[PDB]
Amino acid sequence: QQPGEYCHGWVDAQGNYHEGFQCPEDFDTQDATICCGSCALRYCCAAADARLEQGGCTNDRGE
Repeated sequence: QQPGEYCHGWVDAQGNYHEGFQCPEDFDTQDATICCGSCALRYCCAAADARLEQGGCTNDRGE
């Protein structure tokens, strides 16, 4: 069973840092294995069409 994605920590458009987290989070549904959303608002979800390609985000420490 493949592990869920990780939402890396980021800073939002209001300048606030959000810590990263492994998907699904403890009180997420078990199918919420994808880091979804936008670079400024990342969250675990189950829908491939909502996946965030985090490698392209600029507002995190990642390559």
